[PDB]
Amino acid sequence: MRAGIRKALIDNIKELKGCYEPNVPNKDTKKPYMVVVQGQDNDHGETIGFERSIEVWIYEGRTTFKKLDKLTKQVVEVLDMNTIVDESENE
Amino acid sequence: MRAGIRKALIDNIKELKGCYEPNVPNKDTKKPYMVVVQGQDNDHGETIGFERSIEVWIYEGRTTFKKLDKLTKQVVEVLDMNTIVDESENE
Amino acid sequence: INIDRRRKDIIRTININPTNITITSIKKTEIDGAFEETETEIKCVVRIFNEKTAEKQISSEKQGTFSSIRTYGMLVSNDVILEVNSRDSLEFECIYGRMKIVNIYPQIVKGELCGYQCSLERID
Amino acid sequence: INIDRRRKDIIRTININPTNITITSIKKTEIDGAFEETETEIKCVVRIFNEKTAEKQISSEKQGTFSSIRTYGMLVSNDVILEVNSRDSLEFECIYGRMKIVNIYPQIVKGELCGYQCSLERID
Amino acid sequence: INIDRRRKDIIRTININPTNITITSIKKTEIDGAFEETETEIKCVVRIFNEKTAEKQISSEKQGTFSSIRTYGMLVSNDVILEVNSRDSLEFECIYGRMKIVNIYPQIVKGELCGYQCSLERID
Amino acid sequence: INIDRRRKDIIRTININPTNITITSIKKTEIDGAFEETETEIKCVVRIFNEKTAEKQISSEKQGTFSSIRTYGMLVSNDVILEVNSRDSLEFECIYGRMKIVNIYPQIVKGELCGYQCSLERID
Amino acid sequence: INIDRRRKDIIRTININPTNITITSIKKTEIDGAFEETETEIKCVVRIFNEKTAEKQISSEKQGTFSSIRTYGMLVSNDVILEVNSRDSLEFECIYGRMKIVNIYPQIVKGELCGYQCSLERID
Amino acid sequence: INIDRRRKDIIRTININPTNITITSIKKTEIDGAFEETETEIKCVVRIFNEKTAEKQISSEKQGTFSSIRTYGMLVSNDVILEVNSRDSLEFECIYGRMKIVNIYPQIVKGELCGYQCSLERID
Repeated sequence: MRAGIRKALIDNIKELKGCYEPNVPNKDTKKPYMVVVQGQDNDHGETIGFERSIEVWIYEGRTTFKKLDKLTKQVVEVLDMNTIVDESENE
Repeated sequence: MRAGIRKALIDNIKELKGCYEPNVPNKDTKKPYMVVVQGQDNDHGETIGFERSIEVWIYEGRTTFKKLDKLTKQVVEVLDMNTIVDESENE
Repeated sequence: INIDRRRKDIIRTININPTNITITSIKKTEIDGAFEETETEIKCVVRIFNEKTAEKQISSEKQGTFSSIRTYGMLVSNDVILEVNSRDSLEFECIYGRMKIVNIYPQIVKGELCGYQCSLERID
Repeated sequence: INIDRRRKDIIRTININPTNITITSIKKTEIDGAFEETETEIKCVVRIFNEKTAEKQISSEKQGTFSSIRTYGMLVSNDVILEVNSRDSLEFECIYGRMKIVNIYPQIVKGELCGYQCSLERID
Repeated sequence: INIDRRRKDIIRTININPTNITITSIKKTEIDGAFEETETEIKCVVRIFNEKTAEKQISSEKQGTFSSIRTYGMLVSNDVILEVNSRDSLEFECIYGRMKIVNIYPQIVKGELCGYQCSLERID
Repeated sequence: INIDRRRKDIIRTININPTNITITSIKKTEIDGAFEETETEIKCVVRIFNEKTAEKQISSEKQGTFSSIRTYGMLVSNDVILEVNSRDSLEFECIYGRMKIVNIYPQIVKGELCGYQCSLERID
Repeated sequence: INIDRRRKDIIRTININPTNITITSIKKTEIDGAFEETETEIKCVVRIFNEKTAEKQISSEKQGTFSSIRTYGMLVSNDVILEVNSRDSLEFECIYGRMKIVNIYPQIVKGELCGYQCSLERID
Repeated sequence: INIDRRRKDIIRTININPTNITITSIKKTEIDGAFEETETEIKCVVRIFNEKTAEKQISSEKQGTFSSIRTYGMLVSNDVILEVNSRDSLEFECIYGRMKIVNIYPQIVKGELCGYQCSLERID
């Protein structure tokens, strides 16, 4: 699911410079960049089944937090309840 | 929402010297100054929707706590339930 | 060692490379279980020198950010009595960042003061 | 010590093994309780030397990974006024990883600047 | 080394730069599983000197604030028997913050006491 | 110092006690926000020497166990350009546990490379 | 070095400033998965000296309070075999607080014992 | 330096104060994702010496108690090949507590082994 979320974030956001994995980006990576971190998978009952938790950690150049708030609203708009296709898994 | 709260605190309080973001103010910043820190956004049910938590950290020159208590009462008076307009977001 | 020897040496060493310094003292006074601060400004001739090869610490947090280094010392004559405690502070505006007097070493000969060896913290 | 002696020594030592360096300065300016960064680029002649036998730290985490070492010093003349603070930074691209000026030691004689002793951090 | 040599050296060294000191001793005595403190005051001739290039610690908390430094030593003759334990303390009022005797080094020659090398802590 | 002097000294010192070494370099390349590792193998003549009196650390955990020591240095000529970063590694197979190049010190004279002083970590 | 040289030197050095000491040894013996302690008392001639410039630690807690310092060494002849382990202890009553033998260094020449260099901890 | 010089020096130094030592090696072998330990016993002539002024650590817990110190080094000839890793251990029982070989420094001249400098840990 990393590939799908990364592709969606890159395609639908243009302020973004890159969407990496947890410990990938070097100190010279160009901000703002995002990091997709997968969490637990927990059995949340019969109706939901196993529920994965995924975090999207946005980063910014320490200019001001308003830019990061705008980026956060953009990410929420992109990923919230929109069906995403992971081309690697084809799922 | 940082801009709206900062503007309200600066406008409606005169003892205040400045209202900054978390790690901004240098050591030579003139006290008293406030810092606006945003917290979680949690889904608190259908009726409330997502509920953001915001903190306003007052600072003072270590003269006495009575000045800080007065400033705290002023901040509570300014921000408690009064509609504030964020000019940057226009929301 | 004689007092005049120490006095001559301190005055000479300060005079090799003196700088006029505007010490500002904020002394906290206990009033009703709280502090009332009285600010005074005092000037002295001073020489500043390196004493410790120390790394610059940084202390960023939600209160704010500041970086301080402990390298510089200080050496001042007997002209003014100094004191630094928890309740008393001394700073001065060196153009290369704020300087703060951390600790005072009073050079005494036979129970008579002659000058303060001193340490600093350059706050940026 | 006379100012000309210090100037000659600094210039000679830099000229034994100089390197042309492109310092880039990012100065944070407080605007509406946040920082607006103005980037300027300044060039100086510089000699780089080892000062401390230190070990390379690594700081891998979910934000990213980078390793830095504090071994390299630096020595530059009076040609440009440098400054480093919490809100001010200076970096330059040595071909073996980007360097970063951590702390500045301004060599001063009789209240007159003559050159900066300096310390670096080679950010890999 | 002869006892007279050590005695002469200690007395001479104290007499180069002596200071009259009013040691106050608070000795805790176990009474019903608690301490009953008996306060006594004793005077001695003493020379104070730097021994360690230490850094002033600060310990502010809701109980209160105090800063202490470990730099100063002490050197006193045989005239009075001293002792410092967990249950026993020794302090005195130097002008620049009251001192406190941390640890005692008794200089002994052939099982005979001749003077205490001693260490201090200047509590501001 | 002239470049030829440094070159002769480095080559001589390596030739007093050289060892042929098979450096293996794994360079991480950013591809789709992840690393694609390209493995290359390069050979050089090298002298290995003690530099630090360190102690062998051990890092046993549920991932596994390995013990590493920081004592050994390294000294290699100009024949091959080296580089170690967070994303780049260099190792080689010494008989007594695998060595790993932690940090590189490039010896430069007048902006010209002549040899790498280097540090190792003997991973057992 | 010959054994007689070492023996003469140890005996001389102890005899410059000897102190008669009453070592008390508590040896823990494993009995039914617990310790049964047998207390024996042995006497030796000993010279005590400073070895480390250390600072007095304090360990106050709800169990009790005690302060200890590691400054004092010790030097004893071959007359009695010593041993200190986790299960074996050695203490003695110096006038200025209890002494405790932390670690033993057996001075051996050609596989033959001649005397123990030793370290102490003055438990106040 | 010639190999014969190093060999003569090592053998002489060991022969000034040699001790016959019964090294026991427990080598862990990976079998079905677990360790199968094969115990071998090998003897060598050895000289033991102090290298570091360290303090005896103690590690008491519900598993048990043991105290170890890192002071002793070791120096052994070329007669037997040694190796210590995470999966490989070497121990021997000096009468004053069990000794354990922590780290091995192989003294090599021109890619040829001549003797192991070594460090120990006296486990009480």
